[PDB]
Amino acid sequence: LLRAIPGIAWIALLLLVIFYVFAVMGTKLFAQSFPEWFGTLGASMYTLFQVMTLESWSMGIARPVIEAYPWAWIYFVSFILVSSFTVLNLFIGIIIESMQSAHHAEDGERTDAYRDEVLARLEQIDQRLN
Amino acid sequence: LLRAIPGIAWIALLLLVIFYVFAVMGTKLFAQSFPEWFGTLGASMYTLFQVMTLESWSMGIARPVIEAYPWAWIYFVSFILVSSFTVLNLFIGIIIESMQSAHHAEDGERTDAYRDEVLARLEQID
Amino acid sequence: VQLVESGGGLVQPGGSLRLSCAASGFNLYSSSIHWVRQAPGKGLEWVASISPSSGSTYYADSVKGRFTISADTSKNTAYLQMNSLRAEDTAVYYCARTSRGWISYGSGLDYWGQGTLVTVFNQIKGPSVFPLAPSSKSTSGGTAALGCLVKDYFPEPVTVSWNSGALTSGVHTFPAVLQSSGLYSLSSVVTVPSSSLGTQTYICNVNHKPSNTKVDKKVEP
Amino acid sequence: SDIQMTQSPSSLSASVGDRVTITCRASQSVSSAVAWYQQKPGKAPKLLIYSASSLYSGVPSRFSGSRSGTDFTLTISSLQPEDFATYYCQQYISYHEPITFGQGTKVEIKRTVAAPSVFIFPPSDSQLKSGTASVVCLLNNFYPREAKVQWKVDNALQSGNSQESVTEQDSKDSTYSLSSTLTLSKADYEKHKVYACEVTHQGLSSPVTKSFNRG
Repeated sequence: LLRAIPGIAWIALLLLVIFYVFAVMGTKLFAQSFPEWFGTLGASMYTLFQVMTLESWSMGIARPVIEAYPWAWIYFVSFILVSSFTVLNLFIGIIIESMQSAHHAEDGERTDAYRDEVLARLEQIDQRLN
Repeated sequence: LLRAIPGIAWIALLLLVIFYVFAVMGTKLFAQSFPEWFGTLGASMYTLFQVMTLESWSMGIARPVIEAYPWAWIYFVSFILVSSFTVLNLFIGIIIESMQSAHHAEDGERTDAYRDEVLARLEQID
Repeated sequence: VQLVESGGGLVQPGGSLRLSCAASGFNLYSSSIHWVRQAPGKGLEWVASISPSSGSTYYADSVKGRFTISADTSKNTAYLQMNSLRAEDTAVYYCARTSRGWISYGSGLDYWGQGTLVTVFNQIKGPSVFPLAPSSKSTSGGTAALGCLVKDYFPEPVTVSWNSGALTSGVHTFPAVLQSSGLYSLSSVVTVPSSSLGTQTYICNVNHKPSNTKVDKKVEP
Repeated sequence: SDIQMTQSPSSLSASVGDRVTITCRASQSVSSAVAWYQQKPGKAPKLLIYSASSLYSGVPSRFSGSRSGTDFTLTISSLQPEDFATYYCQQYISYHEPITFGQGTKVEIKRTVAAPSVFIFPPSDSQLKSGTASVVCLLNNFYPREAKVQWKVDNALQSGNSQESVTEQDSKDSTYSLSSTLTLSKADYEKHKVYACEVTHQGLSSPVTKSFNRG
């Protein structure tokens, strides 16, 4: 539970600075054509918020990328590519730490058992003789 | 199976940004002499593509590095160095996760055993 | 809240009128105002949009550069100079805020501006007094109708009255039809008894303030 | 980008209390941020539906808008006193290149199928004196709007020498007036004697035609 807690924090930080990168990436070379929302790195948060809000308003910018930077198909695929690669693993990573706990515990539960049945079998003999 | 899946993704990302580095590395100090294909970081993809295509055309540039940037022996050894360091480990890493499964399973297989022989040695005493 | 809509009027081509829009009961400085024209018998046409906190030079292709819209935050005041009219842009224009600021909708039209009618084409007209009375065989024992006609009108509007407006029932003022020459044209008539024709006097009163032309003409067989 | 909010239908005549749906078709991927508004004649815009679901503070519940990707549709089930209305969409970017509002949907109140009262208006000598001549055929208190204007000069039909105009439904009779003026050169006025017009409408079970001879 608390073990995996730190794991996501560093990953989200990777993701945070993955943002800082893609913000530094996007802003510079996507502005001057449609520079209302591509001046500041803030636009990447917007871009997040955009994606959170299922933008389809960069569809506009995508029409503008078809007019201005068709490469942006990549630099839209990029935001999509970067997000999934990030968010899944941070989740999977935790799925794993979630799935990793119980298997030990299952064996942990079975751990105490075999010895008990043995610790049982041992004193079980001590009556038919003593 | 699905555990190791993420492993390669982060490694390839290391490799991706290892590219971004070696691209930032190559481009800056390999251009102005032969700057047709060393202006943009794109040239590193080209460089990949080059290596994928068994370049031996940077042999030219290597003759030009012997003329212009003999350091490029490093900055060729670099692309080679970075690639192997990356690709092997992503593979080894998986070899390991492959080899890690059975070694544990072997004990898993032996796990069911000792209890059986016990579960046997328990009803045996009656 | 209140939207200040002024600076309308009639003009000739090549002319440049500045359509003013002043902020009342809303901080425009954070808000954003858009302009959209309603041609007679046609819907809206999203002209432009703008301080929009950031200085959004936003205007439709229809008047792309031909018009330039802006605003003075310091006075809580905005403007729209539709130059280069063409007469194509001759339509009643109303400016309003679909603002993405703090005070207006953000989703759409927060409110509607009073709107000022701009007529961009120049002559002087409405000289026609054409009475349309029924034939000698007007429906006897039934209802018969008669009225004047005002042809070669330019521009709209045309103020009409029947017996100096004294009779309202039956009166119907035809819509303005723009004739080939470039003059609007319509008419008006009203139903009345045939017995009321030869007895009661009926004279349609007409007024056109632009040409300031006054006309009242009677009706009879 | 580009947007073309194709609103339907063209003429929408209906009875009060009935349920009516105003549909509009999106060209490209128009999002949830759809707007529709309705205004009386010579009256200010009234934003009807915000974010394609949100009624503006004070907007009655009587009407509602639905979204189906490309298809965006508004609907009202109970005729409010504002029965006679118009309907046009509005397609937005949060802040981007494309701006568009709807091509408009005329929302008419369908009344009784009334026999349209018809009369003739021949040109006056006084009118003709100037060298311009016009014959008008009267069509007042009409229902429905669908009617056929057909003029015959000396029993011979003409083309291009007429302008057609149509009033709104009466304040009392709920019946509309239609203005049709046949107009040609003074020479033509003298060149023909028999002046007649054929009016075609549902109210005209037997279509009626009135005539006049020159002089």
